[PDB]
Amino acid sequence: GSSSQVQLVESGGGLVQAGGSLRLSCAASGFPVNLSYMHWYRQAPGKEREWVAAISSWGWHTEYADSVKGRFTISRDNAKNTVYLQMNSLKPEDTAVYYCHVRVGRSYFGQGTQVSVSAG
Amino acid sequence: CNGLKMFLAALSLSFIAKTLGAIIMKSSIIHIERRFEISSSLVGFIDGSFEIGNLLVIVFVSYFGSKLHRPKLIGIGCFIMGIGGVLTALPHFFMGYYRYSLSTCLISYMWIYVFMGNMLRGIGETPIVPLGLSYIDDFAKEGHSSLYLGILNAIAMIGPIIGFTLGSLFSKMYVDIGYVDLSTIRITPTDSRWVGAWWLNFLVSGLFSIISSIPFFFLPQTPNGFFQSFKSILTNPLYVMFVLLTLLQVSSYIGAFTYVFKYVEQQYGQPSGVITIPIFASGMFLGGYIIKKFKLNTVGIAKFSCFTAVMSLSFYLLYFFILCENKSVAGLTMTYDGNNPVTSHRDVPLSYCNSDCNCDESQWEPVCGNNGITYISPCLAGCKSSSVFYNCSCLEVTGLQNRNYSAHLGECPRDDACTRKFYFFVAIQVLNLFFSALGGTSHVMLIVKIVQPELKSLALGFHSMVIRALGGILAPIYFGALIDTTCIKWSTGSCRTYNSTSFSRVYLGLSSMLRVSSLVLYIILIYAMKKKY
Ligand SMILES: CC(C)c1c(C(=O)Nc2ccccc2)c(-c2ccccc2)c(-c2ccc(F)cc2)n1CC[C@@H](O)C[C@@H](O)CC(=O)O
Repeated sequence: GSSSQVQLVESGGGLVQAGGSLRLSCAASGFPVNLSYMHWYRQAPGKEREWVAAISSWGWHTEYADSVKGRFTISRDNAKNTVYLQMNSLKPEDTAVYYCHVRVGRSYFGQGTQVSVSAG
Repeated sequence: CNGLKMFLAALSLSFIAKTLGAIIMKSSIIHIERRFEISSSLVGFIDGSFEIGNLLVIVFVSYFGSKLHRPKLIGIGCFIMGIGGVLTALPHFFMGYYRYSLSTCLISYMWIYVFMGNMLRGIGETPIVPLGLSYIDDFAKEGHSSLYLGILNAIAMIGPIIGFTLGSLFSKMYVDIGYVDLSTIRITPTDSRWVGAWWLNFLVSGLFSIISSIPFFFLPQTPNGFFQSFKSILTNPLYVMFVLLTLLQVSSYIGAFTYVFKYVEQQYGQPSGVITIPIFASGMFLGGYIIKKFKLNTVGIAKFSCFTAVMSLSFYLLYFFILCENKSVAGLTMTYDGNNPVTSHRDVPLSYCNSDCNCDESQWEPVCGNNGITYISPCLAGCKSSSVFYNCSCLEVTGLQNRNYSAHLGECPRDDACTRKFYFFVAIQVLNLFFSALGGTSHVMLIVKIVQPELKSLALGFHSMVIRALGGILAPIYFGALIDTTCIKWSTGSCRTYNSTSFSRVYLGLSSMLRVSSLVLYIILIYAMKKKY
């Protein structure tokens, strides 16, 4: 695994209508990320970095925020080395851009995609 | 540096490394508990992982390593200790950001890595003491190995100093140093959610062990059956007698020094080592100096160790006569009104002063009033108003109006008569520490002369197993059991207070009996040696 750093790209972000469902994806490239947790953060405009979810190295530990509980489910694929986030039964208070965090050596963040949620 | 002195320098550095690592494990375990969100049984099992890893393989490494290249195996063990420290610091590097967010009268699986490297540290502790000290004995000149052992045990006490200073310094900072701007953290180090930089402690311990690993690999081998040998060790009556003896004596040492601070708190009232460390380091080097300069043989070293333990127990017997008076506590030893003593401390009757307002009877908020009687809560002290506590009505007087308020919080200190007895206690503990260090190297130094010269490594490994197993583990367990049978107020957990006369009697008398048994085994052992030699 001769690489410079770990690059993280989000996918599946897009506009929704009412309490729909979103399919968020975080693809990592570079170093082996077999052993590292991956987190999901949100960045609402006018507010700081709020933490949303996390997944362990093998997916044995699923730890979530108290703000979104019972509807968000985080999942991992080690072979594709990609972390998914199922979102359902949403409210427009969840409208933010979602960053993907891993700390293989150094703390790494992604570009983020707009997970804008309409009112309905 | 005549070749051997380089090995003694490297072995002293490795002794500093392992004694530093032990203090880091003892110090940074609460931060691991707060960070990993693990339970008490889990964190105890991680704490005992070191004893599991050491006690599984210590006799096998000490037996099979004596015929091999000894300093290379010590360097391999030091490298495994460093890899274990680095692996213990490793789970911080890939988890992410840590997340953290007056009783008035009313009228998830990353801990395994912290486990596993600890087991590595157990193997890291494994070949240092048996294979190292034995490699001292066959090539140091006669009488000199006691001096080198005293020098090494004096030098190895630098390790706890480095561990204490680095542990306090790195616990003063935050665990996410270098990753987050420090002005964004709202909590203080005094808070219950604070986690210090434990990974920095394990990183400096692992890198110190790794740096100490290199000087072993360039040292030469010489400066210029398992059941059969283990049966030969066990069938020696002098050796099994000495091992049972040293088990009893070291168990007394460990059961004392685990609960010295609790004994001080529950006897003299002073709450829980700047001067004691020069005393210990001078005592051990003095013990090596007396053994080297006076040309003591094996019966001479046995008699010298017996003499030092006789003076240690002679000063230890003096602790019965420096007991302070029992605490005047309302609701445990006497009733709440302060007139009638109670027969037993289980299910005491309630008083008419504190019958009115219903508070928690199991709540422990220690206060004392003007009269010096300790009260267990301001609800049960009758205090209804607080700024200090005022209008306390559970203090009977014959019309003294001013003796109704001015009761501070906390266990207020005892009389000045036994405050001097506390200083006597500390001075006698300094003398006991000095004479225990003066005994010191004799426990190792008798073993290498009792056995055959080609089983000294196996003998030291088996003795180290026995001391770390039945003295290091079980002895605090039964000392805590016998001590906790004297608890007087159970918090629903550990008891807050003790029955000071009973707790003093049990804690002193168990170690006294456990010392006089080894003192009898002195006369048996020197009798056997004088019959043999
Ligand atoms: C810190 C160290 C030098 C020490 C002391 C001490 O000086 N205590 C001290 C503390 C405060 C003030 C003054 C002195 C006592 C020590 C000395 C006297 C009395 C009690 C403990 C011991 C020790 C020795 C045998 C045991 F079975 C257990 C611990 N040890 C450990 C030495 C060695 O047996 C254990 C080794 O194999 C593993 C390791 O290093 O972790």
